[PDB]
Amino acid sequence: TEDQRNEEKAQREANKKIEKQLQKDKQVYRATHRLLLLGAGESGKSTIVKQMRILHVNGFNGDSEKATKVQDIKNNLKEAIETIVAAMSNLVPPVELANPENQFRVDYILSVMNVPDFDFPPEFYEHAKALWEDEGVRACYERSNEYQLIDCAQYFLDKIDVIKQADYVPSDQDLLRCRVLTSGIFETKFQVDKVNFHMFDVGGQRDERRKWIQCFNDVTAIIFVVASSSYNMVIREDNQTNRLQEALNLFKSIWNNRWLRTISVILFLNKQDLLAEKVLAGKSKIEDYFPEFARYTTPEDATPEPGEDPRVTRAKYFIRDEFLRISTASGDGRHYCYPHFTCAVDTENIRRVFNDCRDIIQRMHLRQYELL
Amino acid sequence: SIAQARKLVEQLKMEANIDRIKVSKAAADLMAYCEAHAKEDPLLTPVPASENPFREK
Amino acid sequence: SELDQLRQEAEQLKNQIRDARKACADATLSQITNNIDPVGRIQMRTRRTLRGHLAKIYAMHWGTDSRLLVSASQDGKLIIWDSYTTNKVHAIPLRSSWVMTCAYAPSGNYVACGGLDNICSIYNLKTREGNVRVSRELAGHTGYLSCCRFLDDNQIVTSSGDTTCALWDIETGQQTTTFTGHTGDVMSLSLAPDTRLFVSGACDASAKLWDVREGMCRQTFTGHESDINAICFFPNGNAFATGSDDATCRLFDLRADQELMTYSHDNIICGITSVSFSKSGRLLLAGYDDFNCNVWDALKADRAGVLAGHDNRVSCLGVTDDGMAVATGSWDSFLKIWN
Ligand SMILES: Nc1nc2c(ncn2[C@@H]2O[C@H](COP(=O)(O)OP(=O)(O)O)[C@@H](O)[C@H]2O)c(=O)[nH]1
Ligand SMILES: [Mg+2]
Repeated sequence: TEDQRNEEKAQREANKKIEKQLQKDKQVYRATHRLLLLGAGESGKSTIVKQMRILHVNGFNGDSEKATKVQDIKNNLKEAIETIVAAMSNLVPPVELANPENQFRVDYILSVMNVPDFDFPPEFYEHAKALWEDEGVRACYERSNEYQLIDCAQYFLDKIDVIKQADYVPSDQDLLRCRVLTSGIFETKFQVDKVNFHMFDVGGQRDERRKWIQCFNDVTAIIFVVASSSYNMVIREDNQTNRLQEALNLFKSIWNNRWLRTISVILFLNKQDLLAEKVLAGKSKIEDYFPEFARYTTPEDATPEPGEDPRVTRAKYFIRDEFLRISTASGDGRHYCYPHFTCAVDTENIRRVFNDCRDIIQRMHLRQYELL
Repeated sequence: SIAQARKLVEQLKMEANIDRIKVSKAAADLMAYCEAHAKEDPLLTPVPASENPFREK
Repeated sequence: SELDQLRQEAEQLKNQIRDARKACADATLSQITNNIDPVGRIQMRTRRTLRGHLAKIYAMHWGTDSRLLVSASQDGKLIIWDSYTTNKVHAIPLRSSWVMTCAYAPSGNYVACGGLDNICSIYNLKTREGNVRVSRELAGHTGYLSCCRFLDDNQIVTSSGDTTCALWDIETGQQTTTFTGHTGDVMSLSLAPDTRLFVSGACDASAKLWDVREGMCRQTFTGHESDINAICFFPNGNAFATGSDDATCRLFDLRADQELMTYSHDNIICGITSVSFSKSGRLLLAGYDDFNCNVWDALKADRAGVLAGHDNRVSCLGVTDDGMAVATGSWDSFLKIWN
């Protein structure tokens, strides 16, 4: 029976094959910079990953992918028009139509909401366009901080004629604005200057306990994204908690998590384009929602971009310092926080910001392997 | 909301109609099981090295 | 007012169950087992050290033969070991690298694993042509896969963070039966010896006894102070032990419908990560966050030994069906066999 002994030696070389394969897999894992994205809902996590694929990846764009990306955009256009109109009567005080003869259009949009399989017929695009150009509907959109509206509403409503067409091919700016709820995991792998990265976004809805936070106690860094233009809005679950306040509470829980005592955080202060747009308007003032912003003094180490309004410099640094107040309250130098001002839908803004985080991410990775 | 409060009420009713035995016997059966099987538990009663597969050479 | 009227009748039924449990609580398990001779100094040694994984290990599962075991690590690998010879039989690459649980079929024909991807992947260990890759993915859970254990080669139970459990028909991919009673994430489940019931621990600090066929929650047990991370049946099938973040282990009996005993030390603050009985059920082995395991005396509630060989969080352990050895998985990327 020395096939008894043969199968013992066959067991050993099958083992030898695995050990040499694992050794190659050891160096692919040690050169990979694992980056985790965190933040409240609709803050810009999934958009940041889309920027990495636009800048470094060549994936797949078959027929099923184009029909999935077009249908998602049309879903966003429908929710945007059906939310603004359905809230006109529910605002306090309510908003009326500028032209009362458009009432048959309002009656149509409300009857077609929550339908299972919407064919998106021609009349829909015409009603939504004729309603979006109503001055009263525009007045209800300016009060969209009093209800739940997706950020890409105005972007997609201004181009109904583009989206309605039969041969419409979405630009990549359209995909960056598109709002999709992420389910499960959303990863991407890419290489920049022979240094490979691995970004991953955890999907799902608002989780308060975060049991799965143990799975990222050894990541190279955490990218925390903040919708800093949301200082005047509520979150979707309770419609009673401030979006910026929940982002602060979530950041405090991540910064003080016992499984992340050594993981540093790269803070993305996202939505700088809308924060400037919202502050310069003066309709919603930050002090009305955070009274301590009235006392706030612009730092002298502040670096304003060219042509930046002093009103915008103080506002964006206040939101920055409300997070640094948390990161400097503990840490023991076991991990640090590096704030950045980002515009996630600005592809050139993300590339320049990501190139500034290289040398920080690279030696975060080197200290975890005790090399520094 | 309202439908969740009703399902809990009948769920609690199901768990209340359960017939229970006294701990004095439940602990006795649990104890009488360990002694009757302690002789064939390798970790409790160590077997000689001629029987342990992780010690033989 | 019917909504609030149902709320206070819910309080009554909870108070009724509380008096019914105290009525049959005529004595303690400690009093009955206060005279039994102790097990004495139990010192197990590290017989094998398995060195194949490239990152933290989250789960493992002994095979039915008490010789082959499969381990799960977050290096995107799922290794199958020959514990006798330390030889690796398979090294399965995974789609998602965020593994949480792994199972080994009682027939030894398939394995399963899952994690943050919300799917339970089945891997046929007996593919006819190529390498061992995925054969089935069970999707439908809206939460992370925390635990899963085979019943047959065509049936498997799962538990996920969506506070629900499910029973699967592997080929059709349909949910034969769901289990919907928990408030927090279900972290672990344990199948009864007769495979007719199973218990599940969740982050609502409560365990539930489920009927496999109907999907009923026959019994619910509380007493824990934090989330339950581990669970395991007593060998006879009429009791089970739990582990939780409050640094404690409890023992509940199904026929008595209450907690029998608590295993703890004032010198222990870190939570429990895994639990498993010995073959006779006299010993209760549990893995902790403080890098070590504790071999508890299930009858007397006093520690009998410590398995101290790991350098990071002990994430999983299990005892073989013949009760010959104990395996431990830890974040230090090693598996150690003990007896
Ligand atoms: N104008 C503007 N919109 C943004 C920016 N970042 C994100 N958004 C919008 O926010 C929406 C949802 O972002 P998402 O990636 O899903 O955030 P997540 O929920 O945390 O994953 C998208 O539709 C984007 O259009 C930004 O910098 N500027
Ligand atoms: Mg998302």
